[PDB]
Amino acid sequence: QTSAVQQKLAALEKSSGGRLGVALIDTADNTQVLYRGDERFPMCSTSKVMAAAAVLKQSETQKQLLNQPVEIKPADLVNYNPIAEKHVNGTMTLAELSAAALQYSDNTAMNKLIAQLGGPGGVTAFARAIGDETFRLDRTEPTLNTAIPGDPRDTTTPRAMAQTLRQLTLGHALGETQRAQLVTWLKGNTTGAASIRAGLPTSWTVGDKTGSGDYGTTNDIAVIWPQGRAPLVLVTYFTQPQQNAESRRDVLASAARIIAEGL
Ligand SMILES: O=C(Nc1cccc(-c2nnn[nH]2)c1)c1cc(-n2cccn2)cc(C(F)(F)F)c1
Ligand SMILES: O=C(Nc1cccc(-c2nnn[nH]2)c1)c1cc(-n2cccn2)cc(C(F)(F)F)c1
Repeated sequence: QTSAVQQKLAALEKSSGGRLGVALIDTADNTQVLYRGDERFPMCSTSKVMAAAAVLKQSETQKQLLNQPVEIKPADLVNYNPIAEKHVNGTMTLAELSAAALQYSDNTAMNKLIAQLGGPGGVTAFARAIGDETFRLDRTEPTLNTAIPGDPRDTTTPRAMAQTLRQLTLGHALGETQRAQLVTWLKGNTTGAASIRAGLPTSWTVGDKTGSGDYGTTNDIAVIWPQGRAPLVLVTYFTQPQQNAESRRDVLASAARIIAEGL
């Protein structure tokens, strides 16, 4: 069956020229709305949530882990390092790296999280341990954002990412304090006001992680507390066939607006 919401999302997609993937979980009734929900999309920096969450899980058996220093050397800086470049020839704690990766989208900070987990496969191993059989992280920053059509590397599906984000932020994949920490970090994101948030009523509260890359890839994953109802989890992924395409945060906002109007 195709719903009215799905027809609206298909119209939005057709007007955009690209490929749009949406998954909503409404935690009041556990129902789901999907559009291309089982197709693969490049995650880009939305993968930083899984990396930070994997380090939070390690912290549950090491009370001092988030205070642990990690060396930032000049050779470690990559292509987008707004926080890490202030700490070159110094250190950042795993908490500081997590906050930088999530709230500022710092790519050097992400690379330190991946290294703490033993490489991209250590992030995938955590995803499997929390029931996500779809997520895969194959590369470090910045090349995990190449976003080449048909490339399986560094991809997931909307359905899988929405289920995982629900389990991490609202369910019991993390201990209570760690889940609260992840929620606090997401709610303090600096990069999201033009993406999912821009399609939602202003009274609703959002925590989110954005991503973008080549092929005009533009992504956002969010946990949403709407006024007067239980939380929603929403993933909006978008990628374009035209390699030099501009990113389209407004398409993510428009998908969120359609979803909100359908509730
Ligand atoms: O910094 C970024 N992108 C980046 C960084 C370094 C190199 C290149 C690149 N390499 N080759 N060509 N461009 C691109 C970047 C982009 C966006 N964004 C643009 C459109 C939609 N979202 C948002 C953010 C932020 F959320 F963090 F704020 C960072
Ligand atoms: O690293 C990147 N982008 C980035 C960096 C930091 C934060 C964010 C972000 N966060 N939230 N939204 N965007 C995005 C990035 C971007 C591009 N690119 C090419 C055309 C447009 N883009 C290519 C590459 C790669 F060639 F190396 F693969 C990496």
